[PDB]
Amino acid sequence: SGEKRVLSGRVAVVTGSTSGIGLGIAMRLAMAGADVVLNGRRQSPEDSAIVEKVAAYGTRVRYFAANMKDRAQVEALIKFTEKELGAVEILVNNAGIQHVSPVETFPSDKWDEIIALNLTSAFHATQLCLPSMRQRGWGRIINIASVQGLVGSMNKSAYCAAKHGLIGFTKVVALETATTGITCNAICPGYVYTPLVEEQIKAVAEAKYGGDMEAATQAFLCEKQPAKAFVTVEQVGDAAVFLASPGADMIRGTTITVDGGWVAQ
Amino acid sequence: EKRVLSGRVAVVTGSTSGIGLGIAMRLAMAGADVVLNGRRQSPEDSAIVEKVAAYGTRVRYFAANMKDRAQVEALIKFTEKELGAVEILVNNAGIQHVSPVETFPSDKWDEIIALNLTSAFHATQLCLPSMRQRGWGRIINIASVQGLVGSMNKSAYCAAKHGLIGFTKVVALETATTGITCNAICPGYVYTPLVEEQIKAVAEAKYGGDMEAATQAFLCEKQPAKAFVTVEQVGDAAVFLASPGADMIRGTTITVDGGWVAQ
Amino acid sequence: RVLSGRVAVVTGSTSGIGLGIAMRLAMAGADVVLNGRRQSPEDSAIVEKVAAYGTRVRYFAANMKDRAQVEALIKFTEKELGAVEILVNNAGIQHVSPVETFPSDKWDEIIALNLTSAFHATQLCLPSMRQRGWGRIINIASVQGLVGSMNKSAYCAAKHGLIGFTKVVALETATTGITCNAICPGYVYTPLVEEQIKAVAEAKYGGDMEAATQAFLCEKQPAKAFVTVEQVGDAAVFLASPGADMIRGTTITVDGGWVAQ
Amino acid sequence: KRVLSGRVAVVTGSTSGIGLGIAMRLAMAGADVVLNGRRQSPEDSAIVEKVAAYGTRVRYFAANMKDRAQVEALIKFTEKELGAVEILVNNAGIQHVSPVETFPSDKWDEIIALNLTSAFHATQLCLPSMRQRGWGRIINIASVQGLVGSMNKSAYCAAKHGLIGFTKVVALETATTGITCNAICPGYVYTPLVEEQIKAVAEAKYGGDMEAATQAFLCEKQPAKAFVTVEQVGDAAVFLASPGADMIRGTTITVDGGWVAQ
Ligand SMILES: NC(=O)C1=CN([C@@H]2O[C@H](COP(=O)(O)OP(=O)(O)OC[C@H]3O[C@@H](n4cnc5c(N)ncnc54)[C@H](O)[C@@H]3O)[C@@H](O)[C@H]2O)C=CC1
Ligand SMILES: NC(=O)C1=CN([C@@H]2O[C@H](COP(=O)(O)OP(=O)(O)OC[C@H]3O[C@@H](n4cnc5c(N)ncnc54)[C@H](O)[C@@H]3O)[C@@H](O)[C@H]2O)C=CC1
Ligand SMILES: NC(=O)C1=CN([C@@H]2O[C@H](COP(=O)(O)OP(=O)(O)OC[C@H]3O[C@@H](n4cnc5c(N)ncnc54)[C@H](O)[C@@H]3O)[C@@H](O)[C@H]2O)C=CC1
Ligand SMILES: NC(=O)C1=CN([C@@H]2O[C@H](COP(=O)(O)OP(=O)(O)OC[C@H]3O[C@@H](n4cnc5c(N)ncnc54)[C@H](O)[C@@H]3O)[C@@H](O)[C@H]2O)C=CC1
Repeated sequence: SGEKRVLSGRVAVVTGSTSGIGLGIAMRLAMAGADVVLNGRRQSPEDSAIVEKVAAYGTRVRYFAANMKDRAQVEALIKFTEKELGAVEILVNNAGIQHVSPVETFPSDKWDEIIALNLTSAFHATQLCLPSMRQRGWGRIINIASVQGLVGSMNKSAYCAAKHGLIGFTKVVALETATTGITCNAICPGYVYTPLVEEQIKAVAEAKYGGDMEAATQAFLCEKQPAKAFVTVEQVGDAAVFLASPGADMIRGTTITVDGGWVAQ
Repeated sequence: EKRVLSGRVAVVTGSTSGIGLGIAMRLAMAGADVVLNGRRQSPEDSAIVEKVAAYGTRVRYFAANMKDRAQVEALIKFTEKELGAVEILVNNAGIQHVSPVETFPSDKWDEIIALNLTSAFHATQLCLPSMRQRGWGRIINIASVQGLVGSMNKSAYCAAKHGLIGFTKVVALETATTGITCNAICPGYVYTPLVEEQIKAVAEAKYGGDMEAATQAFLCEKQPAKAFVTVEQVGDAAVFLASPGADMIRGTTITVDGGWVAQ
Repeated sequence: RVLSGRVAVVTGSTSGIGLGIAMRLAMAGADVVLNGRRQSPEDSAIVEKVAAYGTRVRYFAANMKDRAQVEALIKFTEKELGAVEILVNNAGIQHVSPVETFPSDKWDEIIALNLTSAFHATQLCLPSMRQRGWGRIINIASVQGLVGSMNKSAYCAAKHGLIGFTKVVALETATTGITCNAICPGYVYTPLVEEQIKAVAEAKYGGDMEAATQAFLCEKQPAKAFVTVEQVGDAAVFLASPGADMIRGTTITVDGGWVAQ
Repeated sequence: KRVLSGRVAVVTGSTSGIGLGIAMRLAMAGADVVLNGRRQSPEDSAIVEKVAAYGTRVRYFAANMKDRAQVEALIKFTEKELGAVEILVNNAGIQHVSPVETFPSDKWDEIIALNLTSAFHATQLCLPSMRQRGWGRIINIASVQGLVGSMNKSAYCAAKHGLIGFTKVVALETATTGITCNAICPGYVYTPLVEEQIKAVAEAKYGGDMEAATQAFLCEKQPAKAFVTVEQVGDAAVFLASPGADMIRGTTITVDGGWVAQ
């Protein structure tokens, strides 16, 4: 084996880490030395390959399918990690969904589902992990919020509500743990090119650009993101590694915004 | 009697006591017709209606549980039948539960989210189409300082109030080119039963039942003015938001908090 | 009339937002001292417009960048009308430039007028307000005090700083009858904005002021309409009223949705 | 072999406190560093040695950052000695505690000049080279006092708020380039700037008891009930200077033990 790395020995759980930002975070944590438990909504043929991709960085990697909207499955994910790898030390609440719709016709079940996954599941997971972190005197809770947790955007009422709520939750957890070795913080990405964003760009391309994905992508990006470029899953992962590292011991209850200038204007 | 909100039809949820009643009173004092609302009927409802009717406008009362979307709709339909379209919607009904995160009851978390955030979405969704048809509306969401900052042992409440503020922004952006605005009022501590219960808990835990000491300590921790905000002041902010001078106030917070968030 | 008998000073109230604020304060019953950088032939008519509401109106020319002239303005008010009870720090200027070529003198001027002059005036008025037990300090900030915009580095810095100042003054007075708050307008159609629109009209739109005005407004303001000087005045009256006794150290943003997105 | 290897950094006010901690962490991450203080001191060579312990090139230049000509001389000295300035850390700053009513006019002006305007001058001087090279980092050391207010610190809160507004504009003007501009907002760090305040409070209110004064000073504002360290602020600077921050633009990294969260 090689030299120890900044997070060597730490056990991380990243919810919704079979795709997009969650996978980028899992990869960056593993590259920084952490053991990692990956998670997706359902078992899929691709899980083995993803596990091996993350495990190529030499740490212990596991996978556990669990619907984060079901508190029993959240508990089963945490208990699986405890049995397979050990106490959960880094919890990354990342699993999330989007639904674009004006408020007047926003479906009730979609509103409830976005609240349940993008906000309440983070509460359940944090609640289940905090007692062990307090007993051990160390912890990291990293909540994947959004720029949409700091500002609003049209046709994203439920998502903006949930993400704003997740930031408020973050502050409270940080304050309740402020004199301990546990920190809680949120990362607020701007647009990152994942399926969650690709589906929106496809809707725009069909609606306004005759299917031209290129024009629709440039228009989608430039409406909101002054950099006129996407944030990458690797950059969000680097922010998670930063928050998890010793230099962030006194970063508490705050947002790390990685958004190409979106919230600055 | 030409008053700034004369004839406007207002619905204030959870307005049988506390801040909601203060808001109803100030809206009526400004000339609005007002529909009061409580979770269930009480013998004192006629007295509360009379209090609000002292300002010379049309007052109605409708019992409805804002956590039940069918009852939110019933409240809106009742208002339409009695007074006409809902022109001012004040989403105020709300609850609190103090607990550390580790032991926060799952049911209480869900209830605080349902009433303090999701009920506002349901009422706004039900009222917006009419406001768009009529070319005018006000949606006024009663958030809190706890929607802008965190406080220990209030995880569900801070989450819901932050979310209500995010919701406010989106509604305002979707209506920005119309005569409809949506904004939030963020009070600091107001001396209502929701706060008095907390002060009582602090008094028993830490001050041997002394309510004066407990009250001053409760206020001083958070509120630089060392005094309570009043229900009348919250009502005055609602009147300001509903007035013509606020036609271009959109998606923002009016914080009435004695300096809480300034530090 | 909620402000009847109160004595107000509005800096930079010979045009635009400041004049709208003075009008609204007078309508609410306040006596008002108007102020501009230097005397102008329209001063008499501006006093007359404000005086139409039956209160006492005065005018005093003073460069707010000169502390001695700020003190002269306060002293003139105290002689003519009485103790300053409502202070509106409004006088302000703009200069649009990329950071690299931003003139040093223009940076200094924007800081001096848009931030430091408010400190000087507040410092001069607070002792009387504390003695009386009541006061209102209303700082005219901007959305540019809460977010950034390209080519406005000095102005954004000064307006952010004015908001920070507002918070400190409010905390130092929080247990008194004195409040300090900031109003943060979005775009309002005043000469300060018209000069910017003219520059972009000449550069990009062939001099078409109407087309340029729309493009300028819609870049930043979701309402796709200007905020008015009357609306900013109404916010000032609200902050000066008894309903705002516990509004302290905060921002009243009147911006058509600019900061909400 | 390190993340900032080969980058040339200038840290204003790096002979003490947070600036020295930032210089040390940047050097540890592989950057060459130019140190700076208000004037020459007997300790300068020892400070150079501290930073040079990490195997990079280190230089020192005394310059009053309130004097635009001396800011330019610092930049040109760096260009001559080490090369183009690639990382600019605007850190030099001062404090003065006073109620608004009696706040001295000259102290207000001095705090604005150093804590806000000097950052503007240094940024203006450095941006053309960064644009020519297609890469840059401007890191402004703000404060929690740039996001909320505190009693008796009107000038400082105004300057720090202004520095954050400035940060946003610079970031927006460079958003489509490889130059980023951001601010770090520390809470209380036990430097001379804070030690002086605590000593004043101890004498005025706690009978000279520095333990009691420190506890009260921290407890009033900082929920962690502990100081942030200069090393942690330095780690935040390294993070902002690293490739993972290529798309962090116009924002604040708050390192404050929970101060702004409540
Ligand atoms: N893509 C973007 O631009 C931004 C995304 N985000 C946030 O980042 C997080 C990840 O999003 P993306 O990577 O973009 O999305 P994605 O769609 O690529 O991935 C979502 C992941 O969550 C999992 N997931 C979904 N529902 C689940 C459930 N009920 N239980 C367990 N897992 C579930 C999926 O299996 C997948 O692994 C989300 O919280 C999203 O809100 C935040 C800001 C910007
Ligand atoms: N009291 C305070 O210090 C502050 C309160 N607030 C907010 O103000 C609002 C009002 O609170 P308070 O007046 O303090 O509380 P309160 O307990 O005095 O009044 C709550 C009102 O809501 C009604 N209510 C409760 N559950 C309901 C339901 N399911 N459906 C309909 N009505 C229901 C009650 O009947 C009562 O009329 C809440 O949203 C609260 O979060 C915000 C900031 C500070
Ligand atoms: N117009 C807009 O869109 C916005 C304006 N503001 C602010 O509102 C305030 C007023 O601006 P506008 O009405 O737009 O501009 P304006 O140019 O119409 O009015 C400026 C006023 O300030 C006075 N003034 C200028 N320099 C002065 C000095 N050195 N001493 C004394 N008085 C002086 C002028 O004579 C004039 O009365 C400014 O602080 C500005 O930053 C804020 C947000 C938006
Ligand atoms: N100590 C604290 O708690 C916090 C400090 N800060 C900020 O951190 C920065 C560094 O402050 P500290 O390390 O705490 O103070 P310090 O007093 O320990 O260090 C000040 C440094 O700035 C230099 N300096 C002062 N005036 C100068 C001038 N005119 N030209 C050039 N250099 C000058 C000094 O020589 C010294 O190197 C300041 O901007 C301060 O506002 C921000 C948040 C918290």
